[PDB]
Amino acid sequence: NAQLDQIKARGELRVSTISSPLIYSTEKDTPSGFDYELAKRFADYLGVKLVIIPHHNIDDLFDALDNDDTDLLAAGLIYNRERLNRARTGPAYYSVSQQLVYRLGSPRPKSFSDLKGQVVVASGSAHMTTLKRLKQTKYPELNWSSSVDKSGKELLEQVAEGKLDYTLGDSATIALLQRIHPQLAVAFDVTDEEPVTWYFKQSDDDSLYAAMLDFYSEMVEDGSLARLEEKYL
Ligand SMILES: [Cl-]
Repeated sequence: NAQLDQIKARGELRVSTISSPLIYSTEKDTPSGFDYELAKRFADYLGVKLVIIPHHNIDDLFDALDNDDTDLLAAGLIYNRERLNRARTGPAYYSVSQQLVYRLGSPRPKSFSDLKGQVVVASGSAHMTTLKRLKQTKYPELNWSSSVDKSGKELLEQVAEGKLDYTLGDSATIALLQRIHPQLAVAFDVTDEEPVTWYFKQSDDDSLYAAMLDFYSEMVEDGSLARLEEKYL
């Protein structure tokens, strides 16, 4: 049978995520996050239980999606053309800018020419693509690396604790973490707004994908998706 039939027979919609106040947070009894809330409503729409699996590594998320270990990715993921070989994006929900973060009390960098330490980002993130682009063009001196086991949220926490000098994160996540870690500061903006979307496996089977688009249509219809977006942004 088709993808949706299998989901219905499992009685569960398997969604892979990353822990963050914007995506999926369990810092108290009731979980929260935009991706979590939208995924719950989607599971309800399909008539199945939601099964969330938070990961740390984006490359792993895409491998799971390709291996049918999960049904969709809902993890604050920025559009990345390299992911289209095996995956397809759902509709765009909101946009975020990429910002370079440093810790208050330490020197404020003025540009990528002025960094003292390394900038570390999450492996497979769109943040990584941006750094590669800049190093091959305007900043040959740029010292950067990728973290295989830390998320953008965990990387921001490291900057806050003084264990990492800088990270390149998204504007929405930075804003939320700042209310818990006021020592996090923006040195400068790096990119203009980029859209966030869910990802699904590319297949000739649209039993799930078409349902996702039907669900999205219903959500937009009375301005309900806008309200939800604005609540977390
Ligand atoms: Cl990303």
